[PDB]
Amino acid sequence: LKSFTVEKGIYQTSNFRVQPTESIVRFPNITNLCPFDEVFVYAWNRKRISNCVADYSVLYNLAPFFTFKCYGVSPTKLNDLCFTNVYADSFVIRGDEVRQIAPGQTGNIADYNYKLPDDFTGCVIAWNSNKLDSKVSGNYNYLYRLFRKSNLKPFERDISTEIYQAGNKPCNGVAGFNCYFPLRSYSFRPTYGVGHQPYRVVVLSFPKKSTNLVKNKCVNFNFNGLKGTGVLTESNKKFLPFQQFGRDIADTTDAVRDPQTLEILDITPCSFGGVSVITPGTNTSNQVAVLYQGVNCTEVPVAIHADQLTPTWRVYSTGSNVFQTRAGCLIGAEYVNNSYECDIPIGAGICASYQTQSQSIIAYTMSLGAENSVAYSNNSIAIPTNFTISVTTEILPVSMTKTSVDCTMYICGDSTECS
Amino acid sequence: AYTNSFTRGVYYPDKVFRSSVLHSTQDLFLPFFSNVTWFHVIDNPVLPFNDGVYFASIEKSNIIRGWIFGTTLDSKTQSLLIVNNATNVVIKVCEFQFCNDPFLDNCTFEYVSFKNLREFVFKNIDGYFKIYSKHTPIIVREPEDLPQGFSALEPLVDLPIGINITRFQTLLALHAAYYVGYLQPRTFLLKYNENGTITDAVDCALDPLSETKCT
Amino acid sequence: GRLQSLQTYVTQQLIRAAEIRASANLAATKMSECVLGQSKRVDFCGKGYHLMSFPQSAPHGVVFLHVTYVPAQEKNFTTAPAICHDGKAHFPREGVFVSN
Amino acid sequence: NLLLQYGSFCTQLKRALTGIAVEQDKNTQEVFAQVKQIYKTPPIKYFGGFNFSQILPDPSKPSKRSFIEDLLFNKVTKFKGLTVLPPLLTDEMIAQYTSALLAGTITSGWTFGAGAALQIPFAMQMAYRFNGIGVTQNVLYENQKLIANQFNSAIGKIQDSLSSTASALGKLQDVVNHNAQALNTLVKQLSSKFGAISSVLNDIFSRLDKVEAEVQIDRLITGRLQSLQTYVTQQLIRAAEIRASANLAATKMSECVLGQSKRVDFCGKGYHLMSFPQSAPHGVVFLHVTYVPAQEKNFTTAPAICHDGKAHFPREGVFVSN
Amino acid sequence: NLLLQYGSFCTQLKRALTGIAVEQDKNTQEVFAQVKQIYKTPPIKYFGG
Ligand SMILES: *[C@@H]1O[C@H](CO)[C@@H](O[C@@H]2O[C@H](CO)[C@@H](O[C@@H]3O[C@H](CO)[C@@H](O)[C@H](O)[C@@H]3O)[C@H](O)[C@H]2NC(C)=O)[C@H](O)[C@H]1NC(C)=O
Ligand SMILES: *[C@@H]1O[C@H](CO)[C@@H](O[C@@H]2O[C@H](CO)[C@@H](O)[C@H](O)[C@H]2NC(C)=O)[C@H](O)[C@H]1NC(C)=O
Ligand SMILES: *[C@@H]1O[C@H](CO)[C@@H](O[C@@H]2O[C@H](CO)[C@@H](O)[C@H](O)[C@H]2NC(C)=O)[C@H](O)[C@H]1NC(C)=O
Ligand SMILES: *[C@@H]1O[C@H](CO)[C@@H](O[C@@H]2O[C@H](CO)[C@@H](O)[C@H](O)[C@H]2NC(C)=O)[C@H](O)[C@H]1NC(C)=O
Ligand SMILES: *[C@@H]1O[C@H](CO)[C@@H](O[C@@H]2O[C@H](CO)[C@@H](O)[C@H](O)[C@H]2NC(C)=O)[C@H](O)[C@H]1NC(C)=O
Ligand SMILES: *[C@@H]1O[C@H](CO)[C@@H](O)[C@H](O)[C@H]1NC(C)=O
Ligand SMILES: *[C@@H]1O[C@H](CO)[C@@H](O)[C@H](O)[C@H]1NC(C)=O
Ligand SMILES: *[C@@H]1O[C@H](CO)[C@@H](O)[C@H](O)[C@H]1NC(C)=O
Ligand SMILES: *[C@@H]1O[C@H](CO)[C@@H](O)[C@H](O)[C@H]1NC(C)=O
Ligand SMILES: *[C@@H]1O[C@H](CO)[C@@H](O)[C@H](O)[C@H]1NC(C)=O
Ligand SMILES: *[C@@H]1O[C@H](CO)[C@@H](O)[C@H](O)[C@H]1NC(C)=O
Repeated sequence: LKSFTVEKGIYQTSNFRVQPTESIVRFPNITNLCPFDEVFVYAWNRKRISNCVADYSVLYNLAPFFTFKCYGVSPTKLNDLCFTNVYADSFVIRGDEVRQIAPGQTGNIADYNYKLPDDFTGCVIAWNSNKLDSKVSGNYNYLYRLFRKSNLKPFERDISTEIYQAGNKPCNGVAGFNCYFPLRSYSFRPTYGVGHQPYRVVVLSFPKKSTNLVKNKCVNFNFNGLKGTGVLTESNKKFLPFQQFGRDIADTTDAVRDPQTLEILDITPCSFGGVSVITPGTNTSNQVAVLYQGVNCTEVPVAIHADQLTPTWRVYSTGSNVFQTRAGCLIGAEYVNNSYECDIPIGAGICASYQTQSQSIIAYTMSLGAENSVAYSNNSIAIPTNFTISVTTEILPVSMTKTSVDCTMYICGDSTECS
Repeated sequence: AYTNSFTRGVYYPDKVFRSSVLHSTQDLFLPFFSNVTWFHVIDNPVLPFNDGVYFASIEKSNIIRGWIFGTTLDSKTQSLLIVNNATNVVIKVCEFQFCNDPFLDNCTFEYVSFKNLREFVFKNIDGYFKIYSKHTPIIVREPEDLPQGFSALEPLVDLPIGINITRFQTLLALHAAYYVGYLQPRTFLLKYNENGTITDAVDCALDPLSETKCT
Repeated sequence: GRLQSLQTYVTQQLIRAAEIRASANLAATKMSECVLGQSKRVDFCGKGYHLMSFPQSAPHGVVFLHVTYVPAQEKNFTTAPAICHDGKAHFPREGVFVSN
Repeated sequence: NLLLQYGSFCTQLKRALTGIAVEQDKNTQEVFAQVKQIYKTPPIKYFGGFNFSQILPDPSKPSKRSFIEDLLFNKVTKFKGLTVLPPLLTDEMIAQYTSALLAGTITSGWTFGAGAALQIPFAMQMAYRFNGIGVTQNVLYENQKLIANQFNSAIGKIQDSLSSTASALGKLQDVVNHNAQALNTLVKQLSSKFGAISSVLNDIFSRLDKVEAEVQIDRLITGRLQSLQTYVTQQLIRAAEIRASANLAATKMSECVLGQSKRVDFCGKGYHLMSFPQSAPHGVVFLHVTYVPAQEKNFTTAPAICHDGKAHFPREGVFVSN
Repeated sequence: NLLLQYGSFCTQLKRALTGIAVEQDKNTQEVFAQVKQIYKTPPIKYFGG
């Protein structure tokens, strides 16, 4: 009311607005675990890992894989990241060339085999694989390049074995000094040090889980991106097998289908209602009753102020005098069987007053009037023998206050630009 | 040749359950009482796709087996191919053609699923390919052409292919009649019963009585 | 925003002016029919049989003092619609045939 | 928080709708609560041969509603932030008011409205109704059975008319239809976009940055506030019209149920005799009992008569010859 | 096409103006059509002088 003194009557203050505290997230369990197990020199083993959600947490958490460098994106966001294609290149790289695998860094493989850009978006996972890629008297299954005519550019498909000519003598298919082959062997052995040990390098060149269900409680829910807040109640609406959501006349979400189990859930968005305040005047007393409109009395202590709620009081909501009217739930007034004239109306023939049964707020059914019966007979009449003169008072409005509005001054204070 | 489509070609526009209501929508629908093109099998000429294609097949021997789609169909770009091989349904996007004359005895996508009347609707919105279907048994003969009645069409296959389609051609089996209609943007007032089935529909641009009904 | 806030006020003043004009027309009808004459309309000007009225001014209004006649002290009597006398049915010209 | 920038638009609509809701109960009180004492009829239902079984309350029903009131209640046939408040006076209380008014009218006539109730036989009361419209009271007592039979037939025709034609209660159907249509349009204005990108706030706040997502939400807020203002203005105009109709209904009740009307065509065509109130869903139904002359006859007339050089004028009536 | 996104405001104003236009004819009918038969005068226009 924006005033310190409240007169006698009923006043509406706020709404009930039962609030949730729990979140349900539900999705189908087809996570589509990408075939990283099938992956983890010149003709690449580039596998277009696509049409699936990649889980790098397996490679991050299991024991053998060690290096987890990532470029373009953070290494911890990978499980949250989606791809059009995951270009995985499982390689066998010597460690001195593993140190050269970086965005913008040169080196032997990074200069002569293939190149990576300075803005490279990808991740590199490596681990020593001596028992799988090291042989006695050298491993010659992998051949590398220590010579090239000119330095490379990223993602340039270059597979060739032609002789590089450095001397004045034309080689033309015959090798020798300054007639160099591109292919030379690092000749991996189990006795090499860590800088010469081969690593199983995979250059990964470049999802929400589902929670358990809570029923018959007003919670926040998410069903396949359909977000809402309500009571997930079991229903029996016959959905069509392609139909997943049900709608009302007003095009609101009335029923849903869980993606895991084919059950039809009706949704009721908590409960709401006006919290009217029934009081006498503050000139008389400060005792207050509270009426919740359209709310059953068995659910207000469930949605008490301890629960998240727009009312946050307990002085006139802690049970005690609780009455259930067709208007709603009245707390703080006692129902009295005696019927009086209507003092403070409520609804559906219920009124409230401040009476000494010392003084307290009482509720009652309104009284229409005094019961009467006319002694009607077919040969009897009743004739007055006296009279009285009554002067009554009738009050009528005629005309209100005349006003006038300066629109220019009201909109613009003293601004010529606003004019 | 041409014949009358009657009130055929009504499909579910969305996966929304509605109970005993009249809902107005504006989508690519086949207009009521439109000239639907008639074809009989003794040919299969290449036909335009436009905004959408309504297909109807009346047969018992299952001669009609599939369709081929594409902008040029010259094995240079992607071209759809849906074939029922009497055990499964195969969908491919391959360049090459199965036979030089199309009959039944690098691909970026592959998917494996007069007593008979099968109704289909193929449409392509933002590259996504939607197929609606309705398979029913009928008793009546090939005169009266399409049966005068009502039947809703339910969705089967959605595709993320993103392939432009302007031409298409049916594929038969060699060792039956069909009807081709075109979808246009129309406003329909669909009637939903208690179980969510589309029981009846009203075309808002046909006659002033249905215009008043939609109003 | 300020133009819409002004328009809402002017619309509500128009509605209130229509209501006030209806009340003023009712007050003018009451004054013309009860101050300038006598009203036979039941409960139009005071409960009971209306005798007269007096007008008084008031801040933004008018106050009518309705003087009316109310019968007070009742008595039972035995009545009859007509009376036989020499084979003739006598009916009262005005009033009620009663008996004590 | 963005709606908090707008001010008192969000509360003055509440104030206007609260005023309308109080005015509805004021209208119902002014129409029906015009009698101070709840009268009731004696158990003997011989009112001079007049049959009142269709409008008097029947104890067989749970509520104290008559047959005609049951027919009127049978002939007459929201969630998103909207509440429908119940009326203060329930239909049982309205039926008790109509029963008290009708019982007082039958047992007394004018006197329960003019003061204390005065019992009088119903034949004498209807004879006084005849004497109020320029017909001498002997015409009733010489035709009482015929008048009672005509009244019983005219009462019995109303049940057939209300059972056959349900379109008589067009205004009481239109009140419910207008309220339902206004509420349906107010709810269905939520799904409109109002020039924004989406009608769902979560899509705007998840797919767009805040510094113009606030502008899109401002567009949606302005559109929904405009829809609410339009609904409140239409409710105000409709409430004014309903208040005018309720004032007219209270005027007809006071001047025809509680008394007898001399105003031409105010209460039924013809010469008015009396009236009956009946409750109805969001309304009142008056049964006007009126006197209509039927069988004309030609006569030769004259203004005055000479007799020994004296002009004689009639005190009451005209001169006829044959 | 931009105006189609706003909603049912046009239908609201059409319904309100249709109600007003019906109410004007109802007012004219209620004021003037209070007689059942069209009475016509006698040809001799003498009514008491
Ligand atoms: C005043 O009118 C009422 C109604 O017309 C008379 O009451 C009796 O009402 C019933 C129906 O409510 C009439 O039908 C009868 O119904 C019973 C039960 O269904 C059935 O067993 C009978 O065969 C008959 O169909 C009944 O005829 C009617 N009684 C009479 C005598 O007409 C009431 O009697 C009337 N009072 C006066 C004083 O006229
Ligand atoms: C997800 O996986 C589970 C496998 O457990 C499936 O859910 C149910 O699991 C219980 C466990 O015994 C089975 O008895 C049920 O038959 C399973 N199905 C249903 C419908 O309850 C479930 O099918 C899988 N898929 C989805 C989309 O949830
Ligand atoms: C408010 O809640 C009470 C809960 O007791 C409802 O009363 C009935 O209570 C019995 C238990 O004694 C239940 O078996 C009934 O199902 C309840 N009735 C109903 C209709 O649910 C009371 O009816 C509720 N009031 C409402 C919903 O207005
Ligand atoms: C009718 O009522 C009047 C009003 O009471 C009686 O007149 C006297 O009125 C004065 C003041 O109004 C009272 O103080 C007296 O007590 C009244 N007299 C008596 C005897 O009570 C009047 O007497 C009544 N009876 C008639 C007129 O027969
Ligand atoms: C006329 O006589 C009747 C006789 O019944 C009176 O009615 C009774 O009045 C007394 C006093 O109030 C009540 O206690 C009785 O209950 C009434 N009888 C019935 C059947 O209700 C009536 O009051 C008398 N009227 C006058 C003016 O004397
Ligand atoms: C009201 O009446 C009921 C029924 O007789 C009774 O149970 C209850 O105690 C009464 N309450 C009061 C306050 O008299
Ligand atoms: C008059 O009333 C009495 C009861 O007071 C009743 O017995 C009698 O039958 C009535 N007269 C007639 C003619 O019905
Ligand atoms: C449909 O075909 C018939 C017969 O060929 C023709 O008369 C009619 O004009 C055609 N209608 C349209 C709309 O093409
Ligand atoms: C066949 O390969 C070429 C070259 O990669 C490609 O452009 C074309 O789209 C491929 N065809 C299909 C049907 O994918
Ligand atoms: C039909 O095609 C599917 C998928 O290619 C295949 O599994 C099936 O064996 C085929 N059936 C016949 C009869 O060829
Ligand atoms: C009627 O009476 C008057 C006065 O008695 C007389 O002069 C006159 O002749 C009479 N006859 C007619 C036809 O007026």
